[PDB]
Amino acid sequence: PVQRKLDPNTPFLTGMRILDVLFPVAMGGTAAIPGPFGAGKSVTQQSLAKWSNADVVVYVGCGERGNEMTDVLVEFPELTDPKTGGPLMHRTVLIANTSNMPVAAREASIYVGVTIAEYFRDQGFSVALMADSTSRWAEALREISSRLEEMPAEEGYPPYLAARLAAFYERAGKVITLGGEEGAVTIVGAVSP
Amino acid sequence: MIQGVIQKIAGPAVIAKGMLGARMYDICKVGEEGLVGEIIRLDGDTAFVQVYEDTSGLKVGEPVVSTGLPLAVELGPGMLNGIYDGIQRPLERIREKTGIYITRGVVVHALDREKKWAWTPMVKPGDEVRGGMVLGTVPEFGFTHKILVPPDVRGRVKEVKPAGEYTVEEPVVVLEDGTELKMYHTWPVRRARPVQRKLDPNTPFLTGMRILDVLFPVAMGGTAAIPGPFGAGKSVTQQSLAKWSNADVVVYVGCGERGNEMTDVLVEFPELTDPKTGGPLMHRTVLIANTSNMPVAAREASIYVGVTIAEYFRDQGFSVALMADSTSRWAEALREISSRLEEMPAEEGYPPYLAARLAAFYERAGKVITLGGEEGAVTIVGAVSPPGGDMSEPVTQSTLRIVGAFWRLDASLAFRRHFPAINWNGSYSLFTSALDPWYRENVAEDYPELRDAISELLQREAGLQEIVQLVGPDALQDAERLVIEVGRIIREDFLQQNAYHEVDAYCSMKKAYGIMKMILAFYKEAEAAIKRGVSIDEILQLPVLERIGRARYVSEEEFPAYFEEAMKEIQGAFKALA
Amino acid sequence: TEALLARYRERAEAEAKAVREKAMARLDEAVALVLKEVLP
Amino acid sequence: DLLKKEYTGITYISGPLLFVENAKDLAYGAIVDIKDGTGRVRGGQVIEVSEEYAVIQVFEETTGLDLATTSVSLVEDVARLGVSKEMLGRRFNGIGKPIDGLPPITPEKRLPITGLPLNPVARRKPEQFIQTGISTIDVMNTLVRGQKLPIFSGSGLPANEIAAQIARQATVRPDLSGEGEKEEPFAVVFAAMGITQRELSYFIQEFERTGALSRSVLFLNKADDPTIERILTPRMALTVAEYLAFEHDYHVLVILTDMTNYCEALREIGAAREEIPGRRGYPGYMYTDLATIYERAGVVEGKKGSVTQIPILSMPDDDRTHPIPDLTGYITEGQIQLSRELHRKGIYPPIDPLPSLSRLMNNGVGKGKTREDHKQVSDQLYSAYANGVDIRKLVAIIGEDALTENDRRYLQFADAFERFFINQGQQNRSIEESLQIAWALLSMLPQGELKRISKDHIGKYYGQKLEEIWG
Amino acid sequence: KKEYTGITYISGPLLFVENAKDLAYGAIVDIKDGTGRVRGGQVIEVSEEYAVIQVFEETTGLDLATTSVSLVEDVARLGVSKEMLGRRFNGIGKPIDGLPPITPEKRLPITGLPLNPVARRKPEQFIQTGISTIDVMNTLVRGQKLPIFSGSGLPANEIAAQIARQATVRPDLSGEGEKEEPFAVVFAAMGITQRELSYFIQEFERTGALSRSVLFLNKADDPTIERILTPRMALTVAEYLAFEHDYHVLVILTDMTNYCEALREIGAAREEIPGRRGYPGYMYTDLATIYERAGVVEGKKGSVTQIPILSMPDDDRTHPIPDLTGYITEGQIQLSRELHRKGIYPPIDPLPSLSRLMNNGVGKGKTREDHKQVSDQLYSAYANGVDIRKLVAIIGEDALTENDRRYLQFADAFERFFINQGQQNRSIEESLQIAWALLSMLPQGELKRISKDHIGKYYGQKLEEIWGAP
Amino acid sequence: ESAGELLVATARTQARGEVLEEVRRRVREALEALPQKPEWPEVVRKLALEALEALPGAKALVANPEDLPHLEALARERGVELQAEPALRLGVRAVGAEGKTQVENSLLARLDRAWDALSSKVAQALWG
Amino acid sequence: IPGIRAQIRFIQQVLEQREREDTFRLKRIKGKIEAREAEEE
Ligand SMILES: Nc1ncnc2c1ncn2[C@@H]1O[C@H](COP(=O)(O)OP(=O)(O)OP(=O)(O)O)[C@@H](O)[C@H]1O
Ligand SMILES: Nc1ncnc2c1ncn2[C@@H]1O[C@H](COP(=O)(O)OP(=O)(O)O)[C@@H](O)[C@H]1O
Ligand SMILES: [Mg+2]
Repeated sequence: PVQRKLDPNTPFLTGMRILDVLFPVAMGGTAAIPGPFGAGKSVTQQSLAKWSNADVVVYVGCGERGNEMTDVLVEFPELTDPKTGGPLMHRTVLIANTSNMPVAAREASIYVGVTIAEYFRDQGFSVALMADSTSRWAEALREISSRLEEMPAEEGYPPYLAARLAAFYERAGKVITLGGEEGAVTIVGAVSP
Repeated sequence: MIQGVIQKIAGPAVIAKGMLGARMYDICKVGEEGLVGEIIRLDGDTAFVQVYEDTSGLKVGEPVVSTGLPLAVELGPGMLNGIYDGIQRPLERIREKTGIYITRGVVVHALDREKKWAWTPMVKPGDEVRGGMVLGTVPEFGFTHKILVPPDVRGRVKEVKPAGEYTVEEPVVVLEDGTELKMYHTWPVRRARPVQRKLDPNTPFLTGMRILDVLFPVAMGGTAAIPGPFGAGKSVTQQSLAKWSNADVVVYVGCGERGNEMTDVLVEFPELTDPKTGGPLMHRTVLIANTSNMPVAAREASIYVGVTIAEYFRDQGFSVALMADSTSRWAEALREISSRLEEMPAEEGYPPYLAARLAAFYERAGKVITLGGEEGAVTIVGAVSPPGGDMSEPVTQSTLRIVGAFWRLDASLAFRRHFPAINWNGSYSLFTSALDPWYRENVAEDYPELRDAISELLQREAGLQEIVQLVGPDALQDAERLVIEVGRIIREDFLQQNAYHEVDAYCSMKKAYGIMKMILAFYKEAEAAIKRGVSIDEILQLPVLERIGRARYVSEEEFPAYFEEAMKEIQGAFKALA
Repeated sequence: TEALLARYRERAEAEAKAVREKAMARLDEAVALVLKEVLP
Repeated sequence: DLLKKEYTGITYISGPLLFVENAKDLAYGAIVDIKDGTGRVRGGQVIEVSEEYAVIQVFEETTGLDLATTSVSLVEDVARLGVSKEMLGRRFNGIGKPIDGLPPITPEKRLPITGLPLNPVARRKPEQFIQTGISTIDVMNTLVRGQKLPIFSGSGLPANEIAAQIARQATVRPDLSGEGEKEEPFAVVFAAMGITQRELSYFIQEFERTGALSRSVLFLNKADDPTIERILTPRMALTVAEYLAFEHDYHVLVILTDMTNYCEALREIGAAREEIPGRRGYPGYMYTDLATIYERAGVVEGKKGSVTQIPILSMPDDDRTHPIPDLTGYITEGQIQLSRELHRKGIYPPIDPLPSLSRLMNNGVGKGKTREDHKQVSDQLYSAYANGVDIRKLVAIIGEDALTENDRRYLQFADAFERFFINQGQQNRSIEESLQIAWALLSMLPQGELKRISKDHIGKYYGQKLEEIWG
Repeated sequence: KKEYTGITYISGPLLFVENAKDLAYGAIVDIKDGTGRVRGGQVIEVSEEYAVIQVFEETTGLDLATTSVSLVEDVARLGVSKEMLGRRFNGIGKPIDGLPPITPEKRLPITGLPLNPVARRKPEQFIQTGISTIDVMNTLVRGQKLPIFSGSGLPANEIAAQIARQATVRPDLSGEGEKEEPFAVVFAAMGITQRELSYFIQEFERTGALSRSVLFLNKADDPTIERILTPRMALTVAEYLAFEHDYHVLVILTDMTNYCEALREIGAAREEIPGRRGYPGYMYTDLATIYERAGVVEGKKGSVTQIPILSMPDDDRTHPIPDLTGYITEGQIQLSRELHRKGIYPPIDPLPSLSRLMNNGVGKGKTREDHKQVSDQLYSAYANGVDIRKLVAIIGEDALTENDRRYLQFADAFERFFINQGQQNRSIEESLQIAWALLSMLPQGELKRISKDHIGKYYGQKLEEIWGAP
Repeated sequence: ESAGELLVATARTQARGEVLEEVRRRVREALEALPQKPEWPEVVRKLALEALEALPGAKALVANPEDLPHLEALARERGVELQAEPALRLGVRAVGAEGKTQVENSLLARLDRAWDALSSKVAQALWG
Repeated sequence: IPGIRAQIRFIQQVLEQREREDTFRLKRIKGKIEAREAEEE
């Protein structure tokens, strides 16, 4: 719960000129990014982590390959936080899931991440949440629906896919916490068709 | 025996109660008429029986008796030059006992019990014998039918009959243990007959068709599948293989197809001649017939009966060819019985075990060392009938994963009456590399190179057709036009073959080699000519093109002289211009 | 060359004899061990 | 045999089905009579019998039935029809009862309507060439006596006219083949399933005009009649046809108006029984059920009669891959396929020869049967027409002016073929006239293009022009 | 020991047995009939009233009066050892080469525990397969999952055998390295025919490659449950060797299409509603549990590498099997029907192929410092060559510029020499030499993606360096 | 070059297999002499106790005619019926109460069940 | 190009519709089997 949700009046400054100028995102807004190979998506995401004005960063990897998860788990313990010069890892939380991990974990990973982000927001900070490959999460949702013998819609997806996506994405926003302070959660979701 | 009563009747399915102690896949007699059935499910005190005959008129409460044995065939002398139904009943004797129609409950023997055979023993008393050994010889239509020990019998010979004439029921050889060995024995159709060792295939199966024998060869022990929509030409191709192949024995299985085709075979084959022996063609053929309006459940049994007979003849030391007229009918019969069982379907309603059944059926082919120390082979060519010509159908997709050669038929070629109508782009063969030494020794030393050149020309023509569909033939350069025209010449004068012509119906390997040689020589000369500025539009009207086109119809023995004349003309027609 | 094959066959049969000689000593020890272990 | 037993105890009525419980004396496939409170009697057949209950399909509507007063009685253990030689010239409804007001016929025999399979050893080669008077059939898709040659049609296409014309003009040619010159006319057995008043009136008027009603047996099941009766009509018609052919040496021509309605009724029963569907909801045993009908034609050794079948069916969306046309083509011995494109252009009959086929053609043509150039001429026509259609495709892209002379020749050949060979109207062409027209058309192409024809025939027949026939 | 005789139902592949609540779910059992023949089966469902057993093979002779069922093992396990190298097994670990059974050092459940994500390390060393189009352009790195996409008539078995015969590690290029690092090959074949089985046996035995290999061979007429089990047993052996004896193992799974079909049949036999296009809904998870068993572990010297091989059902990359395999693996190698019909072996098409971990396994200290630039230049030049080859059919060669003619000749020579290597075994240095000889056909300065230092060091060598013995 | 290595490996492995099969034959022929030993009644008592403790609520005990005299006391003590069965040898059988389940405690079954477990120890003792 | 793309989307819709119908039928028959087993045994 929160007291009240505020309007998107202030910016989420990512530090990249194209993003901060031509396609800005407000603090408490939502953004999406496709994941073509060789386009340097991971570099942009770690730049968002390093340079944006978010106090805390939450990274969610829901269904990534084993070696990609290895790469992301090895790279972050090496990055340095520009604001202090100490390790960037001292202000991040990592949720990691590979493809061969149980389906329930892969389905609940994004909810766990957004709940932790909401907690840190309720403490009065500004949190950046980055969900990598929500397509894999959708695949897990489809598998769970298949195990329950439900009539599919469109390309085999359960008919309530959009409702779940909205329920995940609508938790972002700048609010007046129950303590009277201000906090925000910004969500960047990678989608890989 | 186990005896029960009918509890429920619905079409070809009967549920019998009081049948505790029966075993799966056992033969049962249903009703007072004694219709043959087979147990496919046991549930407590009941049994589920699929009846191999029509069940109209049966009533609840009639007796059901289990014989305690699975479906089996009698293997021995007397099967050649014969026709059988799905469960091995001679159709001639049914036609004698019954009128022109087929009725229920007719009991006849698969092997004639009255005929006398000239027995010539080969074992002597006091010899140890083993399953698969030869006991004697019986002449049959120019063959030497060899009496075999059943595959799982051991002992030592006590006494043997003297040479003479006996029926198949005579106990010619008696072992020490007192078991009597007759001229025949029975074998369960669902069990593959054992062999000593499988062997690699290194000898071609000569089908008589240029395209199949050259571009997509099949080895002696291999398997091939020929799918296509209705009207494509499966049956004509299979009958051509039956007429012209070099196999010693042919077993033809008409599973669920038209009866007029079986009649055509029965009427024509006595008048034709065996390619190698010179005697009547029908003397080397066995027909198993189960037409469309015959009972559904016998479709599955017909395939097993055919393959078991083929395996037996292989065990005798022959090379056998087995043609299945349609396996999609077997799949449909399985689907119907599964619907009766009220099972969970898979894909287009087929039972989940369809692919396993197909793999088990197709894996019985191969060249083997028989248990008797001989060498034999079975070659399986199976036709497929996809619904609507849709090659994504589960039966076709299952067949792709196990066959060695794939002969795909095209509806567009059949519409324009271009036969055999093989889709070259969609076909393949996996025996091409293994047969190269045989071709080098028996056809020509450079035959593989010519075949590969022809394949490359066809590939280039297929590549250019994509552009031709866009800008038309006239927009191309001259070399591309030459490639297109040579491709058309190959399509019309080499790949095409008339199954009803008196000479074109059969084509030897050397004739095909000669035709390929002539075409390649002409293409080389034309390319050299257009290199030096000769117009392509003038090349197309050269006088030798018609001779190349009509070289198909030359007789087999006139061909070498025609080939010499045509090669000299090929040299002259471009040397004279210079 | 087939001399290498002959040498390999010689060393293989020598190894077979050596391992058989190794077994022969403790054959009875192994038999007693299994006979003890199988019984309750 | 002569006593009447009634089974009360009906526990279920819904759609075309009806369950009766204490009846285990009903044989599988028996025929029953269902009587309600008002005394009306309806027919039915047992499609499943058990110790618990029996399942009965009702041949009429179920209006007015109830579970308190209805009773079921046995008629016969096996469905049979009373056939007689004196039923030529009569009319019956879908279940064999007279509708022409005349007294019921006295049966010589009672034959089961499902029939029996013919022994392939007892069969015979179909060989007699039948001259239909239609060029696209006589020359390219020859019909022989004893064949099953269906017609594939559409919603507005005139398949009924073609069937009536074939029945009117069909004749054998004893003089060509040298057979015993006999002029016995065909006997026509006509079965209609779900036919409308317009089509039925057309057929009746045509038969009256040709005076063939005295040699015809009619089984009429109209479109407002009960649907489930259609499961029986083809069986009764073919039972009568087989009896006449193989016991009185008639040459019978059987016409089945629309197998699509038959498949609709079959699907209704299949869906009511929760059967496992094939493609598009049709039952899995439809192949077997159709084969039990189509396979009843042919000729038998040692007998003079014959049965020939001309089923008519409408491809639902003009889609040749629909299950009904697909299975029919997999069973029968060819097909005559109609073209909507030819119909729109004013061509009659609009038979497209490329998708058509005749499997038994090679038996009934050639030297000593029609003429020694028949088969080669047919093949040459096929190849030339295919090339013409291909060039038609090409000019739609590259324009007509860019064609060569050879392509223009083939294009003109295709146009002339469509406008003179296919389009004949309502006229009866002999086989010689059709062959003459075919040679006239083939003379357009250069003599060296005729690769499929031997040089003797080309020398003998090529050259004569089309204007000498018209113009 | 303990037997159950309360059979109440036999139908299809299933049978029901009463009073069997001591059988654990997923156990393996023996089924014996009146004649004394014993069959195999697996428990797929347990209840207080009865247990359901899916029988291996066939239920031909079974009855409800003489059949009995007894337990074999609660969990399907395999006994592993280092003596397995040089042995052939039937897909459930039963030897098929006539040699005595192995003596296990331990028995492990064939279904594998997941690797802890924090325990993995980054793949950084390559494997030399001896095939130029793979080593140079689609490099295979230790710990990678790189499948092969093939068609109906394409010779994927020959490629698999050649890779198994020629693959090796190259320590001498990695600084000084260690001269001794064990290498082994684990070969798994699912649903193969007799012809392919004989071919594989001959190929593995005629060259001595069997002495470092373990073969799990499952025939097409074998039971489907054995087919489901085979890859898991192969991966169990691979993991054991790699992570307890510091081996470098390479796993080859011969056909995943057969595995998918077997999985579909098994699912349908248990009355499960299928997902997209008739395949099980959980197919992605199953394929992931198979594929994700490869990788390199921090603190360990061993590795596991996988080359799955699968035939595209209708050359359709949209099909669920290739589509789901693409999500989990790092790139693909795709064969070409055109190259095969043109007479080129191995028919690997460089343009659609891709290796997603190539950048980490090449460079300085591994392979050679010019590797990445050379591969990029080869890719671009071949694309240009095929485009111009298409255009010349319309406009003719005389209408082309000099560069276009040179590109066309380069593409032809590339296809004839770089790809069509036959049964030749090429080291990385030989492949790079051939690549530079081909690049020298192009004029210097058109080599945009190669630095000037490498061009000065290597450019200008003539094709007769390899043409002397191509 | 590799054919010789394969020959050596095959010879060594087949020699080891021969040694283990000889050990198995020896233990098989050793086990079958126990009924002659005076310790046999204690062995059959232990086997019957193991079988009945392995089959809770067991109905009856089934044994060989020549071995049931050593098991008369236990059946009455345990409150179950004992039967005679010549086919069962050097072991005991207990039939469950329902009649569907049963257990076996023959020594040969135990030997073939534990041979795979003891093979490693056999190899270690012989050549380790 | 737009025409062929429209045809492709149309055919995809037809195939997906047929697949959905088949799933519905399988669901119904499984429900009937389960009901029969759990109610009448
Ligand atoms: N913002 C950037 N600044 C500098 N170099 C960049 C930047 N983005 C990308 N690059 C370069 O381009 C390469 C992109 O390819 P690479 O595969 O390495 O990317 P990635 O970030 O791992 O992402 P992806 O997994 O989508 O390929 C980077 O390795 C780097 O060399
Ligand atoms: N190779 C051929 N040569 C000549 N005619 C053929 C050939 N193949 C098919 N035909 C004609 O096409 C018709 C097609 O039927 P059929 O050959 O049995 O194919 P399918 O079994 O697919 O129907 C046959 O009657 C046949 O006369
Ligand atoms: Mg056919």
